[PDB]
Amino acid sequence: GTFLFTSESVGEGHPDKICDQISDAVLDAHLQQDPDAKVACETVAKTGMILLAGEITSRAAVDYQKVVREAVKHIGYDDSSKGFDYKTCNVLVALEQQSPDIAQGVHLDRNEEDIGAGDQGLMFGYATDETEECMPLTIVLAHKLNAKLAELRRNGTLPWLRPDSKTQVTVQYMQDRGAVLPIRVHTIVISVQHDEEVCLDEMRDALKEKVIKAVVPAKYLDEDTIYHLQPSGRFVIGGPQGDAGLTGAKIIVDTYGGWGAHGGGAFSGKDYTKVDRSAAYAARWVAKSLVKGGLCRRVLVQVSYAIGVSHPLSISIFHYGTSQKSERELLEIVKKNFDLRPGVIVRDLDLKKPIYQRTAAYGHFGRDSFPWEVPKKLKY
Amino acid sequence: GTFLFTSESVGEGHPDKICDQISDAVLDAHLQQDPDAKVACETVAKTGMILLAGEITSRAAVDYQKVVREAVKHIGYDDSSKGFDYKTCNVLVALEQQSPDIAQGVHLDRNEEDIGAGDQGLMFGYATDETEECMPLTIVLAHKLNAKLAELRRNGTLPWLRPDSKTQVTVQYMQDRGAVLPIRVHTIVISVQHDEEVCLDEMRDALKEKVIKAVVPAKYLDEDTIYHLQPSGRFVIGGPQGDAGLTGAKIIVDTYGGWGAHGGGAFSGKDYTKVDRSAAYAARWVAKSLVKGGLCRRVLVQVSYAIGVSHPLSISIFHYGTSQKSERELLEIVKKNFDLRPGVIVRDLDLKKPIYQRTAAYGHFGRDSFPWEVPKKLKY
Amino acid sequence: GTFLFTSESVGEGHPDKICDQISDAVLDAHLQQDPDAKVACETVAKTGMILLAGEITSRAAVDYQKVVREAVKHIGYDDSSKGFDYKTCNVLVALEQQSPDIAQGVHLDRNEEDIGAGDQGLMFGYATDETEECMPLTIVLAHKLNAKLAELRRNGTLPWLRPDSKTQVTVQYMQDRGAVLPIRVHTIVISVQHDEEVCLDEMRDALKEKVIKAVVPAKYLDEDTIYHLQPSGRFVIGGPQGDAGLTGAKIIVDTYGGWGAHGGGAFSGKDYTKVDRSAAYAARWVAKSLVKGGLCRRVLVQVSYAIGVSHPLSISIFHYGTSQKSERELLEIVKKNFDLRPGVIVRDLDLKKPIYQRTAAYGHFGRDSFPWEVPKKLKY
Amino acid sequence: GTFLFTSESVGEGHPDKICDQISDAVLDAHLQQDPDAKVACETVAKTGMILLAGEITSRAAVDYQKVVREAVKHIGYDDSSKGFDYKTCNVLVALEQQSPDIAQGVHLDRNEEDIGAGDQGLMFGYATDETEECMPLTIVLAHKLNAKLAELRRNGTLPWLRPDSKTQVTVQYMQDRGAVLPIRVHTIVISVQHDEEVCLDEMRDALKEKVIKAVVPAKYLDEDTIYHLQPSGRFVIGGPQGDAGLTGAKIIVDTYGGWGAHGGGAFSGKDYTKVDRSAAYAARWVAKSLVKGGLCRRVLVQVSYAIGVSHPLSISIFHYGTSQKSERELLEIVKKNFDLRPGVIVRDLDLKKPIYQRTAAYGHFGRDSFPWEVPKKLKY
Ligand SMILES: Nc1ncnc2c1ncn2[C@@H]1O[C@H](CO)[C@@H](O)[C@H]1O
Ligand SMILES: Nc1ncnc2c1ncn2[C@@H]1O[C@H](CO)[C@@H](O)[C@H]1O
Ligand SMILES: Nc1ncnc2c1ncn2[C@@H]1O[C@H](CO)[C@@H](O)[C@H]1O
Ligand SMILES: Nc1ncnc2c1ncn2[C@@H]1O[C@H](CO)[C@@H](O)[C@H]1O
Ligand SMILES: [K+]
Ligand SMILES: [K+]
Ligand SMILES: [K+]
Ligand SMILES: [K+]
Ligand SMILES: [Mg+2]
Ligand SMILES: [Mg+2]
Ligand SMILES: [Mg+2]
Ligand SMILES: [Mg+2]
Ligand SMILES: [Mg+2]
Ligand SMILES: [Mg+2]
Ligand SMILES: [Mg+2]
Ligand SMILES: [Mg+2]
Repeated sequence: GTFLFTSESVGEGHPDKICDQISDAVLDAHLQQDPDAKVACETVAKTGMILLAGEITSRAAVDYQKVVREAVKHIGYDDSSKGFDYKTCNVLVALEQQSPDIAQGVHLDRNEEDIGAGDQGLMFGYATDETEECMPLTIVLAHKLNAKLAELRRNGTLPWLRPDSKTQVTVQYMQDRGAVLPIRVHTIVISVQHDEEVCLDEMRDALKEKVIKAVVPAKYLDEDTIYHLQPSGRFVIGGPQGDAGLTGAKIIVDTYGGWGAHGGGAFSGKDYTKVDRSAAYAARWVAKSLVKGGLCRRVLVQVSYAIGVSHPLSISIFHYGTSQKSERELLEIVKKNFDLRPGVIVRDLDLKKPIYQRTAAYGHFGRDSFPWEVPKKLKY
Repeated sequence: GTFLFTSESVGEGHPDKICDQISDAVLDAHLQQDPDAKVACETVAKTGMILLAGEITSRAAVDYQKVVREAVKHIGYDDSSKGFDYKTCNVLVALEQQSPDIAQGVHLDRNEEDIGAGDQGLMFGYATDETEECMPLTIVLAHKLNAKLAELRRNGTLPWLRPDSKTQVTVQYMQDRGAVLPIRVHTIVISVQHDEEVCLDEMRDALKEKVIKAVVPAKYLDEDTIYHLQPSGRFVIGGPQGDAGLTGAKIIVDTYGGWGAHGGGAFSGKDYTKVDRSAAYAARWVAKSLVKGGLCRRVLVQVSYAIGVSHPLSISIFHYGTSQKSERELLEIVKKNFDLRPGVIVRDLDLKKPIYQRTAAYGHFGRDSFPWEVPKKLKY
Repeated sequence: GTFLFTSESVGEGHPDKICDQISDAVLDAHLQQDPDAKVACETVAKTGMILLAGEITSRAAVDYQKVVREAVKHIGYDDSSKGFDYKTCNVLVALEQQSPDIAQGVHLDRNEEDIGAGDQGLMFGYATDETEECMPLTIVLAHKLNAKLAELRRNGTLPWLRPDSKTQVTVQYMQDRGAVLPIRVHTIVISVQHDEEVCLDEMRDALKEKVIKAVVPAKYLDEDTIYHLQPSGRFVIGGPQGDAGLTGAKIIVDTYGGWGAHGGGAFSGKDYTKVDRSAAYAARWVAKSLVKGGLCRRVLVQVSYAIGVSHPLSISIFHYGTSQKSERELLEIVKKNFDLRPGVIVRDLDLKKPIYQRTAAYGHFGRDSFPWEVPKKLKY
Repeated sequence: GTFLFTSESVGEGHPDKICDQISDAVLDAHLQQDPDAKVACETVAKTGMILLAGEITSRAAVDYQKVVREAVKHIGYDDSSKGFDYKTCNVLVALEQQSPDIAQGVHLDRNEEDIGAGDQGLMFGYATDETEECMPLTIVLAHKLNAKLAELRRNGTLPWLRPDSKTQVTVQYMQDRGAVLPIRVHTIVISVQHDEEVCLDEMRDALKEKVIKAVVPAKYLDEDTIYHLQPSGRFVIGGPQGDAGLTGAKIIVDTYGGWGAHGGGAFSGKDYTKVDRSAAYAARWVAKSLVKGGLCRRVLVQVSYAIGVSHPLSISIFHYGTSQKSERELLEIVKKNFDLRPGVIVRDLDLKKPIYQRTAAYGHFGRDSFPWEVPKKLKY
């Protein structure tokens, strides 16, 4: 009656995550001066290069060189010895205004509450009572392992560490009436970029004793836990030099780690009129509100939109059998309590605030009491 | 006892799909001369620009200008009036060899069968008996609507059509003992790029009569079906001019349309040593083999890997209650019948063959009897 | 006692000249809002691509997409059939602020009159009484042949013409006491981009009858004049698709066509603190003032600078024996009448005015009564 | 009876010279495998970026990443502390085949001796007996000052030096019957990039004692010589980070330092069919042959071409009055002794040999006994 499930996470210096952070740094910079900026900023990273590509219509005056370079500095890529340096990399910009055809279809001449969805699409929200963060344990652990790497790099404990890292956690679970109950960590993978001087045994020892043991509750570890620590044997070349980065290339890391579902919409570099972002945030908020309200233990919420249309086209609720209420009753509760138009979500979740760079590593969900992580008290 | 579910698809000229097709055109070109080419080719598209970024180690001599431009020609972007032209766009290349640290960790000096996974990661396979293609109806319909658009453009029936299109289908379902049974199409969205001369009513009439009616079985349509046809009102600007494209930005379109799950791994531009591609293909093959073998009606398969390690770290099977066999029994059957090392999958699925461009629109699954769509006869 | 001399010119759509015009369009846009903008804008052109590279510190808010695209529209590249289209090309920007090390060395905290030269360098000015424009006949004719091409393209007389063109004129001269006296046109070359429909004989006939005969005074043409008209035989591919363009790649076309001398400094995309521009303009002004003042018939002026130093390091005057005054006397006259500090030249020549795009085809000298073409009355 | 004249030179790490060296490295790499490669490679450099733009048709298999990066390594940009690093910069490639319209006009189906000029244009050759190298003293000194900088950097004498440098020398001359006779160095400018630790007085002292005194014969220096050493006061930011680089942006540095004349044709990145290179080299060879043959002391040679035509359109010889022979007699001698078709020059000067990178700093003329610097014995 047990099953395995695996999730992964990446660190701040993973090339895809560099792009997500830069795109959201660019978005925040616009929003700081123009709360109504229309932003759709993709970032591409390869050896020595940050390229911004996409569409921005805004009143803000933004110094892209500064914004990009400060983001890469925060990540820690500050010397050619590390494979990338904010001081001396190439920053190229291919940014145009938003298509006027889109603008006229979505928001021009509309009352804010009634703005159309910025695109079509489908979005899911998920919550699970298995952790206090209402998130899968597999992904929560994976994220914390990367955060611990960054901490130890930054505080000088493990000065051989670089910014690019990946982690993966397999948990063995049992189920109870459709809820899931973690039993033990089955397998942990950690790969992290490193300097030329440190040997593999020192790294593997440090990853076990200073990272894994510092993060994973000991009740979940036993003698049969499998560790794959620096399994490649060598990871000196890293960041964009080792592997190309794109914005929106970590959508599963950003969300639920393989649990629930995903509609395909990336978050980073988009203002609230992009329902890929605002409706996914709202959907998480719905799902979390249902669980923390005691109406279910686990729940998946789907919504979907058409470009130019303000109201969702479909809402669906799946409770995995973890409620005494029917799924149709939960749907009636959601419909009574939430207004999932983007022009209303923006007010409920304060989505014109320039806090997006903070979302762009370690997952958008399950941390920091962002507005979509504060449950709505439900009337029913 | 009914529920709604929504999936989307995009056409060949959607800017993300242009990138996926180009990346796979580049991969095929390498594989045509060097079956063992190591390829990790991302493509970025914006107004007038195709950029290739990533890592390729190969013996092939490839003319990137020709390969890229022929792919964009096939898609149909051949004049500045359409917003993009293969004859005159910019093709920029930022391609390096594969990192030697990766190469030494994964494949150098290894027997082919025992090559390590090209990366860590998690991958799901899904199959459902609701259609002959073993795919969700929502996504199958969405894909066929885009294919019909392309057909009508190409044959000159609707010469006002351009290549960039999106579709979305919401089906109303009932469930039966964990299987799903489609009842009716609830909502259809179609947005498609068009010329400056055609009016909106002509387009909406054509989308209803020549596209939707030609594709959706009439038993699924009724008087309450909701149509959102060119809901933006105007879509003259399109392709990379309207919206930036990236490779791997359509991973849900490429797979199961929101059903099942996704581990986050994009397919296009990667050779078989990238388990994001090979293991996802194998997982689909497993799932399809279970359903077509009559062991379940619906099934989700997870596998996961570590870089440099040949065997999967975890396998999990979820049958939604649609089998008399336990999930653990299905897992024992999968373990008996499949070898999910990448160096074995490559032989079973013939993944050195240059057929990848064909996968890169209209979904990787549910069509054309690709090798991963031919069920394995199971011993148990 | 005769000699041949050859000069060339290029048209507005020659890829190097596209870059010069774009760089000066960018400069003008800055100067329109911030008269003290520091601008060093290089432009690179290839198939489908305009890249801006360089350094700009300015208070202006400039829409590079608009500025670039409007410049390419003015040139006439507006359809993929012509090989380039302002509507749909890629505009990439790699622009940073001026180096603070340069800024502190040249202008920060300085009184305007005493700003240092923006760089080291040498610059020449030249004037010759052989034409009313005080320019060599060879280059004046070459420029007018390109201007006539553009006129006939624009007015629809020769609608098969495209924007990319080159011309070259060889004149046979005699000398008189160091002045030069044109006798006849020896050879004319014209190459111009064209459509796919027009045949070579129609083009060659039109180039002779509608272009050459319309431009070159008939006294200079005879039966032995050699014509090389579309000598390549085919010129359908042109503009940046046929040949890469760079700013500052037409410095001889921009100046004296091989006569006099050149110190190596390009003009386009630079504000007045760049002495490559301001001192060359001043030097032309000196040379023209000497000739129109009747102090010589032909004259070459050299000046040179060091970065951060306001006054020139060297001034030299060479009159080819065409004055009764010694060269040292002409030098004393120049020193009495001109102040060749950049912070003074800017006032004399009004070099903060946004008129630079107009300079960037058909030569910077010998036309339009620009301020450096209005002779200073000399005191001596 | 004296006059001043100024020339400049730049060092190997000047951003324009980086581009010239890279373009010629790319050319050499092609020529190493395919002696008939058609190459027209421009290079653009800015912070963190090397872009190759242009046209190459060749049978060679060239690894642009290696070729570019090895060239930047040779120059000395190997750490982010220096502002640029060959290990980690971005190398972008926008290279297409040669235009088929050009190819058919110039060389396809032609006997090699009779290939047409690769373009129209004018080119000058110059030689002067004032130095053993037959070059102006002003430019020879400027080049040697940069070479001494590189030597002292490379051998560790002045380890605070970086690769980017500029120099400028003003010589006071007298004339003798049209020959020029250097008397003294009037002014020297040196600007060189440096580390953050060295103070200005140490630099200025070293530039005087270790560079200028090591290079300039003491007979040319006196107490009135003016020195402008690090005149900006600070030059820590340098290379492509301080200033954009382009190929062909140092054409006066590459040739005669302001003496003689220039037709506008850049050398680097072009195979011999580009007469900008081959005919300029031949013209230098003619001029040097005239002087070393004792037919004049100083001489300027002009030639010019039309695209597709093998023979020059015009030849002109100007001896400044430094011969007893008339200019027309020298012209008859040149015509008797030289064949200035590009398909013949290639044989005389061995221009398919991959030695071009060596030409791309410190001037193309006056050094190393390149074939165009070995005088032809003249028959007359
Ligand atoms: N040598 C290596 N060993 C393990 N992981 C690596 C290595 N190089 C890169 N990676 C990580 O895996 C991803 C894909 O190659 C990169 O973004 C990086 O985070
Ligand atoms: N004006 C429009 N109306 C509807 N869809 C559009 C429009 N412009 C672009 N799109 C589609 O939506 C996506 C996101 O803007 C694009 O890739 C494109 O396919
Ligand atoms: N086929 C051709 N015939 C003549 N001139 C050309 C041709 N193609 C390009 N050119 C011109 O010559 C230059 C160098 O190839 C280009 O900028 C262009 O102006
Ligand atoms: N701070 C400086 N001082 C002097 N010369 C410089 C400085 N920065 C750059 N340069 C040189 O002058 C050129 C133009 O700015 C550059 O290529 C570089 O060689
Ligand atoms: K990648
Ligand atoms: K996008
Ligand atoms: K060129
Ligand atoms: K520059
Ligand atoms: Mg990735
Ligand atoms: Mg989407
Ligand atoms: Mg997209
Ligand atoms: Mg992955
Ligand atoms: Mg040119
Ligand atoms: Mg200069
Ligand atoms: Mg320069
Ligand atoms: Mg030329």
